[PDB]
Amino acid sequence: KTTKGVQLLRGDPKKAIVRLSIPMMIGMSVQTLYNLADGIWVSGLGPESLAAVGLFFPVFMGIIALAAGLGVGTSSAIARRIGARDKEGADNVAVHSLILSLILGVTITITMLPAIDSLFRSMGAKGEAVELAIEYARVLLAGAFIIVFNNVGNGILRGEGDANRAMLAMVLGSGLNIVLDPIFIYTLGFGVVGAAYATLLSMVVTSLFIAYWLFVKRDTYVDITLRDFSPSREILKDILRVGLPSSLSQLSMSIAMFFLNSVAITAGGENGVAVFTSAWRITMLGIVPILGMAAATTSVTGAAYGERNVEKLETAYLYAIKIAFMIELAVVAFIMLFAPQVAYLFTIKGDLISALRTLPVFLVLTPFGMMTSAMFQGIGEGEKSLILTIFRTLVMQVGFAYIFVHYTTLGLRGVWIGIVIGNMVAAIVGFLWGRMRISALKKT
Amino acid sequence: XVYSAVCLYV
Repeated sequence: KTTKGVQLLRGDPKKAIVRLSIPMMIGMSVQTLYNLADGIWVSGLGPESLAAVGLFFPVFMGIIALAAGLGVGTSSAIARRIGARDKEGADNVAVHSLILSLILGVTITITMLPAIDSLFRSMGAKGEAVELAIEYARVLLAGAFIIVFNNVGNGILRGEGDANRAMLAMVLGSGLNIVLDPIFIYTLGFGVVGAAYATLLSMVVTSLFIAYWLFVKRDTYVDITLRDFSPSREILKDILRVGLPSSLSQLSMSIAMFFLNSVAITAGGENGVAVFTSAWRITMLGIVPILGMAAATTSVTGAAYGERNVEKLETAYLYAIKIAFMIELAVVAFIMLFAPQVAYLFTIKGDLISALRTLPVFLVLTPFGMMTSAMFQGIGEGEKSLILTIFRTLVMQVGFAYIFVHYTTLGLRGVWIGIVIGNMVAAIVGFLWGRMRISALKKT
Repeated sequence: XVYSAVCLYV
């Protein structure tokens, strides 16, 4: 005791938000850079390779949702203990999270492996290509524990204000994956399965770094040991109260993404899907800096909640919205001004430009509801974050998108407008709910 | 990437 991250969490909230979110936004951007790169190599492999990825993709997102959920529940719980100066508690949460990483990770592997065959067959696919999907699935499912472990380890680092090493772990992993991708796919001629091995190997190396920090170097604020160790049902409940709704939040988005597609089909057709997919993929690029700010918000408000300092919690929460609002203003202005240039660099051109001229508007009010959810997780109330996510993406997004298409003259335009109007309302409601929760904290 | 579920594939 202590570390720079702990001093950061216990210091100025405005200084904490900036110094924590920046490494997170960078780490997530490099991860996005990998997806853009991998999307290029695989695209030139054929229709059989793309069909194999699409079959395991929902399963992949399922693993990620569970891994990231356990991670944020870990970071939130650790941040609150450190704020409350509960050293033994923070140490105990870290140990619990690592044990859960083994339990959750291996369970995913042993559950999906024998079920991955009939799953691909049920999704209207005979193999042929489904057989290629299994081989691709085996590799990634083999490292399900590695995935969850890396998210937990990253969660521990974020929990004690160590966004630096957390960023490093993300950069090393995605960076190595960017390197191995063309080598495994083309140079070695492994095809699309090579991309799986490249990902698996990059994850393993990342784990070797994390394990070295946590178990070998042991230079972390929290102390990790099984001596003598004691199972805590309160710590388990504290992690799952944030972790589980965090995973279900991703399920809500995925379900919502499915219905938004169906509405885009009826508008619509394959032409409507192509435009929506392209417009959404570009728009969600500006979401990345908001996510990094959300991860910082959870840790800072969590530490402030542990310190029983509502003023510090409110400051960090409102300051995170302010910065993210300014960033999105630059992002939205860039996209709308240079829409034909952006559409040209990612390619239905006429419909895509109009979509980019209307859709990314919601990014402006997005931070108002996303930081509220982030601070809800920070104080340990993940259920409110789940309810807010369900309301935003299922009730508002799908709701308004279904109305402007089936009840109005607007075609594809009604889809973008519905998504924009929908979550902007949820942004106001979410923000208002945040002010009510903070007012209740002052009285408590 | 792996630490953020909502991206998603691209």
